[PDB]
Amino acid sequence: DAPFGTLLGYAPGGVAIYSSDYSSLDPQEYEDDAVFRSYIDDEYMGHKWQAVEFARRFLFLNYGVVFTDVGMAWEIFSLRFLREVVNDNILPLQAFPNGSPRAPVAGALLIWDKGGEFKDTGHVAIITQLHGNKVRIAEQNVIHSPLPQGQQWTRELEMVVENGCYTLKDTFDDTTILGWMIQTE
Ligand SMILES: NCCCCNCCCNC(=O)CNC(=O)[C@H](CS)NC(=O)CCC(N)C(=O)O
Repeated sequence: DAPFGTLLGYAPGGVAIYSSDYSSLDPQEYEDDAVFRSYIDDEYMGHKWQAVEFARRFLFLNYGVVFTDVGMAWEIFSLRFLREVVNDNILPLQAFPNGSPRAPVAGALLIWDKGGEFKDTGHVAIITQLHGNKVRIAEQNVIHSPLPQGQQWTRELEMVVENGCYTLKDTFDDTTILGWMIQTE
């Protein structure tokens, strides 16, 4: 909806979300040129303006941590540590599959496996708010249109809480949510 790089709004903590609609520019030039590389004070955030770039920038700006570089977003679910940028300390990161008895929390990484709408890249978003039966998430490269005034999330997902288990339902019908990740030993 909005041209590539357009500010669409902000996620909690004042983290910018940009349109990543690269349907008007050279694809090869898109993956090779350094102008598509996002940084914050020499710290590499990711590729403009993919889902991984946003997730890493959000953690960096709000928690002072980052997860390692990955080729595909679904690979984040296999990571087991976060790195504290200020001193390079390593912190444990745990993965909780969808339907887990461990409830997600605000600020948690939500990972999608490759499949359906997220073909072979999968996806990653940040869970921003938890409610009775829904969670609000913030993400890049899904919504490319400006967000409503005061709205600091991109999508709302239904959350089913049954028999002590938490299951998130995506807005898409052909996708697969791997689960969420929280900083813990
Ligand atoms: N025409 C159909 C378009 C379908 C678009 N679906 C977008 C789904 C949103 N998910 C993503 O953006 C996840 N993208 C990715 O996983 C891409 C693969 S190039 N990987 C990265 O951005 C990571 C690059 C990296 N090395 C890093 O560490 O930051």
